[PDB]
Amino acid sequence: EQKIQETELKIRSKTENVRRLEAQRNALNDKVRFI
Amino acid sequence: KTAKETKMLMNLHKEQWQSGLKMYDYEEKEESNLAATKSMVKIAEQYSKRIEEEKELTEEELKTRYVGRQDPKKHLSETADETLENNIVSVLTAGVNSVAIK
Amino acid sequence: LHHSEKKYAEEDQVQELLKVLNEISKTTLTLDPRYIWRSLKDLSSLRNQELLNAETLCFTVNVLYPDSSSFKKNLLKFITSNHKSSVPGSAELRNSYPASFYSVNTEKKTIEVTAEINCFMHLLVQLFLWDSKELEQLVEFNRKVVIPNLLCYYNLRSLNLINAKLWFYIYLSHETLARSSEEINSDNQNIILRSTMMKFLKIASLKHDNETKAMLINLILRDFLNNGEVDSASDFISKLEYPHTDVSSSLEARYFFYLSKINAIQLDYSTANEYIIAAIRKAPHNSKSLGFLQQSNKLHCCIQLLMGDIPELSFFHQSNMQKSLLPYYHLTKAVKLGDLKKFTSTITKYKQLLLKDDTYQLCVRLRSNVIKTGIRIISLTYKKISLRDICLKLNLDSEQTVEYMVSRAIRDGVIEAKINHEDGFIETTELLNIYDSEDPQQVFDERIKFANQLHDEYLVSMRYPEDKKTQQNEK
Amino acid sequence: ENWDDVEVDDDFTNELKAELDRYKREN
Amino acid sequence: TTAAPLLALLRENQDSVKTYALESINNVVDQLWSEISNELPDIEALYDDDTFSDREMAALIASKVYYNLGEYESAVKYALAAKDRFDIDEKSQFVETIVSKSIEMYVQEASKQYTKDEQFYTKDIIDPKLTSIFERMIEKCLKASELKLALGIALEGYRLDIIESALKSKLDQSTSENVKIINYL
Amino acid sequence: MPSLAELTKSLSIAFENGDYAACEKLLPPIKIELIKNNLLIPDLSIQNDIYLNDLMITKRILEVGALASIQTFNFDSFENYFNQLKPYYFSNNHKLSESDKKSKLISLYLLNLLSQNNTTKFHSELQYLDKHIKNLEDDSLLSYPIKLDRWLMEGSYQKAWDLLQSGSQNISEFDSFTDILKSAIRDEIAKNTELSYDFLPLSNIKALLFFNNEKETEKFALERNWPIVNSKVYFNNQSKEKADYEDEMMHEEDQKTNIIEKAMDYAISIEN
Repeated sequence: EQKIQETELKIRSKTENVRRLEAQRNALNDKVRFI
Repeated sequence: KTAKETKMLMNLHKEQWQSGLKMYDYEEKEESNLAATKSMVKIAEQYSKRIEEEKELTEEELKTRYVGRQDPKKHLSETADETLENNIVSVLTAGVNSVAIK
Repeated sequence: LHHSEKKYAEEDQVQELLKVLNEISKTTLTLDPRYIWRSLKDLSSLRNQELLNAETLCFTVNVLYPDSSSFKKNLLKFITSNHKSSVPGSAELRNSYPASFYSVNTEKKTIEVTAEINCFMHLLVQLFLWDSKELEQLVEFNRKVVIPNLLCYYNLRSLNLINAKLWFYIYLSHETLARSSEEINSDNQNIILRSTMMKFLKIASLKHDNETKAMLINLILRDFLNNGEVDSASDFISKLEYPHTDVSSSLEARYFFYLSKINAIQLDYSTANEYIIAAIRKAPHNSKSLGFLQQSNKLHCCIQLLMGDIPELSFFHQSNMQKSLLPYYHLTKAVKLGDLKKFTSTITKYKQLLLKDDTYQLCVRLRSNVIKTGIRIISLTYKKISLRDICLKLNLDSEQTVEYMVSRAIRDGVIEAKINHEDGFIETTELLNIYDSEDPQQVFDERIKFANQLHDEYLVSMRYPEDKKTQQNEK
Repeated sequence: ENWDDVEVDDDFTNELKAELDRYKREN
Repeated sequence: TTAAPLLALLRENQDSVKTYALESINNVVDQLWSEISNELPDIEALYDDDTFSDREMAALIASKVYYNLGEYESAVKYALAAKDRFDIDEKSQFVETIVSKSIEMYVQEASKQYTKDEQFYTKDIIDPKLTSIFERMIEKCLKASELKLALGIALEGYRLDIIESALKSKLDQSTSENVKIINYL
Repeated sequence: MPSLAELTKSLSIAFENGDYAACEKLLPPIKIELIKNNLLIPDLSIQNDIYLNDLMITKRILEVGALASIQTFNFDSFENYFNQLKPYYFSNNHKLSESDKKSKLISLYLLNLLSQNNTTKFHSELQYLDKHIKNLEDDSLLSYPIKLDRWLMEGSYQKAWDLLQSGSQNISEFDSFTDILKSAIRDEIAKNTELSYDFLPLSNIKALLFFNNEKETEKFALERNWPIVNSKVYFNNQSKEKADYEDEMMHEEDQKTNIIEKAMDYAISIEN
């Protein structure tokens, strides 16, 4: 069952990259409300 | 709009019209125009310092004293293109292709 | 008297146990108990002295003991046990509660509570051993237990952080036994110790635990330096399995300290000079890190002298540790002036002090750099100097001898000069004026990536803690 | 901070400095 | 016992001594893999030799070296070269990773070889090195009474023989076991 | 060359009588009985065998076997002895019978490390005996590799290089690596005038490298592959070429422009 658990590591690894998306989204919403 | 109307307007008016020479667009403007643009680049680098000195020298406390907030980001985006344009012409400098080799 | 002393410490032990018990049950909170376990080591050490040793006796009676009944009696056997209400079953705090490990469902074996209880039991045992300094039979007896138990259990994300601190006690208690007394049983015991580290390191490779792999590598690299095997240390560091993300700064500084000693014997001092600097920046400045700062600062001076560069004298002056840095100060002056008899008498008196940290064996290589530095001093002051003028300064043997010391110099591009035999003088080949060349531009391009290296480790780390703000309710 | 404080020189004190006065008349 | 000098002496005579030399290597395969790394080409070169009969014990040596070096692909080939010493029933992290690595490479070639033939799982079209562990792992899961890893991997490996053959032996017709087993399919 | 019925006794008898080529033919049958009883390496458990049986003799068996292989220049066999001698002088605590016994054995492995001009594995290998300054520098026995290190205490390398001529230990056993060190040292001495210094003299090189005859200067240039002209020696090899293929390394031509373009594009991709 370690093969499936190793695939789960990608979810927690890419989760940190998803948090970078939340940085540009709030900066984008400030530009939408500005225009 | 039709297919002919779509490609014609993009080649005439979109943002600013540089067309009519496609290879000479950034080749003539970023190289042969240095006399009217980047001439005396040593002084041009001093202009990038005066913009940073206008901001960084004011508020170093990250609060309201001299009445500034985004001062570190004011010269950040303005001098980012200056370094970018200097990096573009740097690639186009070797892109002249003087045919040297040996 | 003694009854109120046992129940007071056990209540605080369960109070700290229930905090990490509920966090591992729901989803994965495992990042949170890691912070609590940092203070658990300090709070338990101070608590072990007060209320005597009886806090660990009633804790085993409270929960279920898979292996732990005979281990407490064996631990209490060496100390000449004093029996007060020592019959098992004297203290019962369970009283049939869900958070108290309800007894009826536990004794009927319909549920398994042993996973978190047994792994936590071995942690408190190793803490009292290092506090009481118990050695000999108690060291080997516990090694035969924990290791087979970890292979039988399947460690989850939170379970791998339990034994991660237990491997440090296995290697620490084994080295203190060998230094106290040398015996044939200690050498054979170290053979099993080396084969055991590599078996569990493969297990942590699939789990990708940051703290576990950080603790193992630091213990494995130290074992290579004691035996002095180059092939084992070079092949181990080529895999680069050490995560740099969530590991503590104390575990990082220990990692860069090993790379300085490994690359020191490889005759490449360019990379080893950076590893000793990074080990100081990552290591805290507090008093508990002074033991690491004392040894790391002594290695920095040995790396510089082997490069031909002379370290600053303010390092031996403005610091507060210069009392132990006195042997290295006389080595600094001897290399500069290039005196032949000064270095010999310097390493003779301090030969005993420098033997403890094994930095005296590197002083043999420092003798070669004594003249090599003196050659650089006289070469920069005199562009064109006669061959006989150098022997009159350093009081060398003969002009035939000094000619071949400059030979070893410019092979690697140190002095960068030439020897004209027909003209009869050595001329410096450096004309400076290197600002117009492309050689400075090579280093200039590296500084752009150095400033850009601080981006991906920073901008991504902003929202990282921020996920708890939007999920939790605010006023 | 390098080759500065404690090492000093241990020359250029008196004998070497006082000799240079006699060289002026010897020329 | 050290594998580095013993593999360098393979160019001498008296091959009977080489048999006892390879026996002492099996103890150090899990200890020092660094010194044997340079002598690795001597093991693979003798595998194709028809006069070299030690390939059974030689396959066990190279199986635990390349794996510890960080290469999971070679761990499958050198382990099943002998088709004898490999033990799937032993509980270790060495075999379980090779099993997961062999299945990972087996599911890739399963869909690629489907175009040429649909019988590839009953035939030799696939290199038997990838079908040896895949067949023995399912049979091991059947003896352990676990249908989660048996049916899940079978659907990924594109093999119909597992669903048809294993279902007959797992029959439980309390009348409520055969309903659920097919539901997961 | 077999002598008596015992295989272990025939190895020691044929060792002192010469014929080291045929003496190595009895090595395979000796290792058959030693591997079966695991007498070449101490076992992990306690077999109640330390100085008894042949386990003590195994130190003597591998000693005369390594001394025979060092004269025949066998790197593969000599490596097998040292790996088997690795647990020896380590286990059985600090004392067996004579302790280090003869000094003519261990000094051969450390002498071969200096023949390749490798200081990395030289000092680092003694951590098993864990004395650099005592079991080596302070040791009077097997001082041939020691004295070269002993001259480094006062910092005089010239006598250490001249030791090979004036040494008394280079006659018989150490003569194998004596001419190797003498050639390796004299090469590094003349490599300063190779890649940098241009035109070498003729009669002066005789006095620099300590030549008794003028013809020895030209004989040294033949092995070094140097051009010879009248009263001068030039160097035409300053420009290195060929050496298989090299791409994007050490000042290329067409790929050098790409390296500059790649370095400028890294800052653009990070900014974007």
